[PDB]
Amino acid sequence: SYRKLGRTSAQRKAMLRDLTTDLIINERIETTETRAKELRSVVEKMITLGKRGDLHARRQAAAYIRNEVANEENNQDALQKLFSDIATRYEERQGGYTRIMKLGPRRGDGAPMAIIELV
Amino acid sequence: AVPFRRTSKMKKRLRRTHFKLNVPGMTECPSCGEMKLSHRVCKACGSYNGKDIN
Amino acid sequence: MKRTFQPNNRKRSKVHGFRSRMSSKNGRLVLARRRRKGRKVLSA
Amino acid sequence: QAKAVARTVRIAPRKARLVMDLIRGKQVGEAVSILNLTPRAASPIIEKVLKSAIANAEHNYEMDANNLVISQAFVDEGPTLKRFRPRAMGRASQINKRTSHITIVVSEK
RNA sequence: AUGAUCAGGUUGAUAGGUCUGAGGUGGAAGUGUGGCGACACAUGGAGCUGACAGAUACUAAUCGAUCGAGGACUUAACC
RNA sequence: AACAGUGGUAGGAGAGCGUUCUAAGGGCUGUGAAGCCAGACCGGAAGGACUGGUGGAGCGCUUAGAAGUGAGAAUGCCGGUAUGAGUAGCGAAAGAGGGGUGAGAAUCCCCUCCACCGAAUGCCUAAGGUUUCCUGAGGAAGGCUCGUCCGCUCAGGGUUAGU
RNA sequence: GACCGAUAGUGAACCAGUACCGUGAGGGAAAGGUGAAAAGCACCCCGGAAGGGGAGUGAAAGAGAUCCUGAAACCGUGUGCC
RNA sequence: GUUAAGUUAGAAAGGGCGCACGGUGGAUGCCUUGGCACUAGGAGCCGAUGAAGGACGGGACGAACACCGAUAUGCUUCGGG
Repeated sequence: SYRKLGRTSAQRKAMLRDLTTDLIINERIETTETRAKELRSVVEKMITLGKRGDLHARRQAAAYIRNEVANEENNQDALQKLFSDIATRYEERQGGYTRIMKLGPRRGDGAPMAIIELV
Repeated sequence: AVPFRRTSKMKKRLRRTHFKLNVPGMTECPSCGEMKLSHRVCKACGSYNGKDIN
Repeated sequence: MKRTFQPNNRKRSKVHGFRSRMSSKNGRLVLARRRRKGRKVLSA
Repeated sequence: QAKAVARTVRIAPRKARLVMDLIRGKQVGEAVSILNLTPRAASPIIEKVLKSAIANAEHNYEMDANNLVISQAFVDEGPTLKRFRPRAMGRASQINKRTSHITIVVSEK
């Protein structure tokens, strides 16, 4: 199955969308474990989507990820930065574009942190 | 929904005999020097599985 | 859920003020016994 | 044979004793490791005063870092802070905020 | 519920990807045609797909550590 | 010496024990009194010695007197501490991510998205409160967690009317 | 003073008719003791501090800011026997 | 070392009982700045020449007690020292 993440579907979907946009933004995420585990699959299907790289693909990925700024001097938005750079970088490895590194838990609540980076 | 009698000392300790908390599992870091959890990256050396992580 | 105490300085000093207590004879006895008691705040 | 005490650090003594008993009678150099790698409330406090305890060797009678072990150590109650948490029906229940004394006595072997 | 059980942990298919499917929703976008028009057609059972089943070492199950045997009297029987 | 007797509530009688003062006589005490703590001592009882440790200045004894004179219970009263129990609760709500401070960061600050209210959860202004306002420091207590933070603490500063 | 010695004795030995409660009349607490002298901890180490460990003062530091003595409830730590 | 069936120490996750050392808490002992009840004496009123009792304010910083009153932590003028 798939986790609930302690919130209903609306802000859950908003949460995952926001995290995966952050992933494409800075190629490295610090967050808790279970957010990382359910993060991996979704960002890597968007990576498959960008590898597909056609116009139906552009509109599909537009319908999920959100428009931040990703490279401000080139004004590169997250969609185009994905669809140009990262698909060309990882076009060859037919899956598994994500890594999980686990860490010690936080001081505040003992929530198990994880390191997410795209590699 | 009320304790009918006070709980005596040995009953109290006998209940608490399982409430002790276990040790974590340590393993010696890939980078030398110190102690680390299993499957967690190193806090001090900042490394995991031999590889370095910033 | 209007509680039992609404503050009003004017009504408070009108009904428990020093002039109000001195105006009556019985209030004068109240002042005298409070002063004999030695209260810091002696009248309202 | 060195001793350091906590002397009323604001923490429940039971919550202290739970992480505190697991370092009883083992080598200090790894005891500090297991204790700062277990996540508890008490772990930084006992970490701090334990490092002070071993640190009683610098301007102190001389022992050395290795071959050194906890001899005996325990957690002792301090004076309790009375606090009154308000409660329904205007009942005004009472809560105790406890304080604790933590002792570490460490000797070489 | 957590414990627990079971499948697995690099000589490996345990889980997630990728590809192929089942099945379900059902005719995607973008084009072009007809039409003033809302629209209907072809591209094309197209497009999409959570849990489902097969392959695939792509990513994660790494280095570690801890526990855990050495065995008394008699009757039978033979070193 | 002999004989007999010796359960016991309400009750009645007789013997006593102990405490604080007060007189009389005696003496004990920094070479350690009172009190406290621990002992396998003595008497029929209430109780009373002895020896250690603590303690660091007052106190027994003899005889008599006078009592605020003896606690286990009164849903007694006051103070302290247990039990529940590491339990219930943590007081309507969408954040997340990157930077920065810091000894420590889910909770502080900066930024980008997202979300909520919008005849209001916006903007004025009564009653009322009385510095809670601002600036700079700090984090023992208050903050139902944390807190480098503030409506908390500390040191300054701030309210100008002929309409 | 054959009166009390800090749950006593005035409510009040202590900034008490205070704090606090009540709209008001009114009600009404708790809270004494370092040392002879502050001689009240220079200096060092841990630490952000607090707090400790040392060094020093004293007759005493277990005497270090509810600081004479420190009973009991309660709570811990080693253990002889089970 | 095989039988076979018999007999028994042994343990401790923890605990119970004794001992020792702690902390908490402030009983007890000791002490008194206070209070109670009296004895002997004095005194038994103050106030428009503004009382009792307060508010405000006064000091080399500022709070509170206490003292005082824009002459404000006091002054003049007799005595003691």
